[PDB]
Amino acid sequence: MQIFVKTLTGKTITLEVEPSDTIENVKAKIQDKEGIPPDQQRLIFAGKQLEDGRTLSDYNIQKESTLHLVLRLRGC
Amino acid sequence: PTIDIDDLKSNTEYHKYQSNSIQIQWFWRALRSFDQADRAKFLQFVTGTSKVPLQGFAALEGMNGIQKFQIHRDDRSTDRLPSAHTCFNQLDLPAYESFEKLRHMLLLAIQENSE
Ligand SMILES: [Zn+2]
Ligand SMILES: [Zn+2]
Ligand SMILES: [Zn+2]
Ligand SMILES: [Zn+2]
Ligand SMILES: [Zn+2]
Repeated sequence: MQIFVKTLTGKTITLEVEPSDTIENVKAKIQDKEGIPPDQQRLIFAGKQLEDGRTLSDYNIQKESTLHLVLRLRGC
Repeated sequence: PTIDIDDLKSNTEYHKYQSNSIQIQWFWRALRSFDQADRAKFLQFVTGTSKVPLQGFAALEGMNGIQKFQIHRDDRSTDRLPSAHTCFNQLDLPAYESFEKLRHMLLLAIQENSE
């Protein structure tokens, strides 16, 4: 398959992903094309956040879908 | 809009950086060059709010009391973005290789908003 990743209010990248991949794999590819460490990433697919343990199929991500990448740089 | 950066620098704790560490000098040099809006964005990034205490940054808080601003050395990767812990007014700063990289990553960190 092939999905898109829109980062904040800026660029958009493409990723060749399989439905069985986990979200950690997607964030790893985002690291391979962007350099952002996965632990500083969070992915949003229309409202809901994407857990690292789940897969793309669990969220029913069709081909050419646009995930929204947000930086996780703040906590308690 | 009122940030005596010398007052914040005189009330900043370090670990494992030193006050004369090169990344600390680059940090204060970069924070000096920011607009008042960008300094407020940094204050919100590190402490969750842009308000300044009436007694200066010596009375900075803080979850259970006064907690001074503190910069910590992120010994994980020079290619990772800065991070903050808010609850403790602490900024995680990696040992960046250049002043330009530190200022660029700092601006990129503080200018991500709406979340
Ligand atoms: Zn990788
Ligand atoms: Zn984290
Ligand atoms: Zn930390
Ligand atoms: Zn240059
Ligand atoms: Zn530049």
